[PDB]
Amino acid sequence: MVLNKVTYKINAYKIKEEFIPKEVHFYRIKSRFVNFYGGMIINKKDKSFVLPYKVDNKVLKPIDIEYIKSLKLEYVKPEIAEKLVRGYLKSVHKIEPELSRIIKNIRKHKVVENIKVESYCEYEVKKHDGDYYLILNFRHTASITKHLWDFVNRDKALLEEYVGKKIIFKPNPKVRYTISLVDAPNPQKIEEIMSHIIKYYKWSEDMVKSTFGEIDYNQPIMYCEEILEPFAPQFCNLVFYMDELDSYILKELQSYWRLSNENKGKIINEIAKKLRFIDNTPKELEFMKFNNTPLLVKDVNKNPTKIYSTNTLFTWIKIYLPYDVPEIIRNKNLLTYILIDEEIKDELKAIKDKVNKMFRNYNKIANKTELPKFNYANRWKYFSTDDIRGIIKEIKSEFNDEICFALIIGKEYEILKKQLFDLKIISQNILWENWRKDDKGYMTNNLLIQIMGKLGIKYFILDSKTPYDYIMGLDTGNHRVGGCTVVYDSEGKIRRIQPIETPERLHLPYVIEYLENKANIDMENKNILFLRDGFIQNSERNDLKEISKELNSNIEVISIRKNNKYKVFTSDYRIGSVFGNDGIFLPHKTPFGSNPVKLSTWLRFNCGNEEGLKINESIMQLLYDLTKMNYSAYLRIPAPIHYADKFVKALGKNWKIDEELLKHGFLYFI
DNA sequence: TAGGTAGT
Ligand SMILES: [Mg+2]
Repeated sequence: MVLNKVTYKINAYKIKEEFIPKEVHFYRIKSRFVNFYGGMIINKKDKSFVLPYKVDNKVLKPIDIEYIKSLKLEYVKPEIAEKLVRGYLKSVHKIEPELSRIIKNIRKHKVVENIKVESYCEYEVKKHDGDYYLILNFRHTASITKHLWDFVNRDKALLEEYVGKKIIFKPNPKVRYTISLVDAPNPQKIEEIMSHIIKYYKWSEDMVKSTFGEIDYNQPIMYCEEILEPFAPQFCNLVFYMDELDSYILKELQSYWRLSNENKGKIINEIAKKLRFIDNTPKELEFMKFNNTPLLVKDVNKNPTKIYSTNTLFTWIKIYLPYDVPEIIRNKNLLTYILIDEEIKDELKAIKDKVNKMFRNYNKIANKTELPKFNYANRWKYFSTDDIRGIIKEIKSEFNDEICFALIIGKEYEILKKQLFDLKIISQNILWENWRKDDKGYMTNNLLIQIMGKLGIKYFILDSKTPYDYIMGLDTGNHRVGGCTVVYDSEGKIRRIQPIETPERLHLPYVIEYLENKANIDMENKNILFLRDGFIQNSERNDLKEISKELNSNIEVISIRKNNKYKVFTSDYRIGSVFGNDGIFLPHKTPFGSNPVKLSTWLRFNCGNEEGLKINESIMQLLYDLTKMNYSAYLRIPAPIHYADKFVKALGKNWKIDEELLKHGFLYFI
C-alpha cells in the first residue's frame, strides 16, 4: 500500500465561484467554428450551439440566431460544462490577453545573437467535485528579435519575398500566422492595430513606443492566411522550426527552456498567484505506482526466462536467445553491404575491427539460435554525405532479389535509408564519431536490438498475457492510403503492420471492416483494444454497435494524447492517476524534465452494447507494459501506437509498402 | 544518423 501510492501536485487550480457561470443558453443559426464567443457546437441542418451567457439581441459580429432553451451548468455534461467555463473565462473575462502580461513579467525574454525566446500560456478547464479547475501550463517560442519591417530594410518589394513564411504578432507569441498578401499603406489600419494592443492587450502608450519605436504610418498593410484582420510588419516577427536553428544557438538557448518538473512548478505557481480568477495552491492527486513487469527472452537451452530490462540483452562476456524468428529470415546467410563515408575512409582499419567484432560476437548467439547470419566478404563500399544519388546509382545496378541488409557508416540520413529499401535492402546507419567512443559497447548492444526489430525478429515478449486477443495501434493521415494499424498479440508481440486504403476520410468502423474483409485478420468472437490519438464522432457510435454485434467481438477504443496541458510536480516516474475522467500517464524518467500522456474516451462495444469505461489501474498497467516493448534501442507512448505514428510519417517520406515484410512485422521504416 | 526534451 505504502510502496504502491504517492501523492503529488498537478497543474490544476480551483476557479473562484465569482467566475463560474450558473446558467447556459442554447441557440441555433436561424439565418464555421464560432469559438470566439466561447460556445460548444452540435451540428444539424442549421448549426446548433450553447453559450455560457445570453445574447439579448439574437445577433452579433451579422449572424441572426434563434433561442432554444436555458439550463443550469450543473445539469450539462462535464465535458461540455468544462469547455463552457473556459469559453466564459476566454470571451467574457478575457483570461487570454491577461495571461500574456502575467507571463512576460514572470518569464522575461532570452536573447542569443539574432534570435529571441519568449514564453506563452496554455490553459484548459476541468470539473472534479462539482468545482472547476484551470490546467495552467506554459511553452516557448523563438523568433527573429528585429521586427519584419526593419528586417526587410523598410522595402516593400523585399517584404513581398516573405509571403508564405511564418510570423508572430509581437503581443501574441502563441499564434504563428502565415503571410499571404502585402498591399498599400493605410494610416487608419495602423491606428486600428495600435488601439488593439492598448484595448485588448492593455499595453501602455509608453510600452508601444518602447518596443516598436517611432511608428511608421507609411508602412505597408499585410494580410495573413489564418485570419481576416490587417497586419503591419513593424508589429510582426519571423518565426521558424526549432530544428532549423544553428546547433551553436540551440545549445545556448537550452538553459532557458530546460527546467525540472519541480522548478517548472514554481513558475506555474508564480503565474497562478497573479491570476485573480483561480486559487494559489496546486491540486494534490493520488497516483498509483506501476509494477515493473518482467520481459520474456529465451534461455541457452531455448526455455523462456525473465529479464527486467533490455540493457543486459546483449552483454555476452547471462546469455539470452530470441523468442521468435520469422519464417523467411530463419537460419539464412544474408547478403550484406558495409557503406562507409569517404571522409572517414582514412580510419577504415579501425572501422573494419569495430563491425567484425560486433558480427563475430553476434555469431556466438547466431549459431545455436536459428538467427540469420551476415555475409560481407568483399562488400565494403564508399559514399558521400553531400553526394546524394551516387551511392544508390551503383546500388540499383546490383542484382539483389532476396532480402538484404546494409550497415551505413557515416561522418554526420532518412533520405538514403528510403532509397536503399527500394531494392529490398534493410538498413541501419551509424555515425562513426559516436561508435568510435563506445564505452563498453553500449551502442553496439543497442544496434543489435534495432537491426533485429528491423528484421521482424521478436527477441523479447511480455511476462503477462493481456485479456485482449489484439492490441491495435491506429493512426490516420500518395499511395491511396489514409492510415494504418499495428496489431500486437496477447503477449505484446508484433503480428502485423497493416496499411489502410481510403474509399474520402478514414474512420474506425471502416478500419474494423477493412481489417476483416480486405486484410484477412480474424476479428470475430475476439477481444480487441484500439489505441488512437483522435476522437470518435457521435455519428460513428450507432455504426460501431452494429459491427460489434455482427462480429460478436468485444471492441474497445481509448484516446492516447501525447500533446496535452498536464504537468506533475515530481522527478518521479512509473506513476499514473485520474483527474476529470483523464488519465495522467507518466511512465518514463527524463534527465531534463518529463511530460505526462493524457488518456480519455475509453469506450466498449460488446456484441452490440455501447458502454463508457472509467480509466482503471488495469489499463494504465497494460499501457505501461507496452511502453517497454521498445525494439529501437523506455517509450513515452505504448509501442502499438508509437510504431503506427512512425509508419504514417514514413509514408509521407515516400517509403515502399513491402506487404510481405509488413505481414511478418518487420520495422524497416524506423 | 536512441530516447526524450487562427484576437489585428
Ligand atoms: Mg534507426
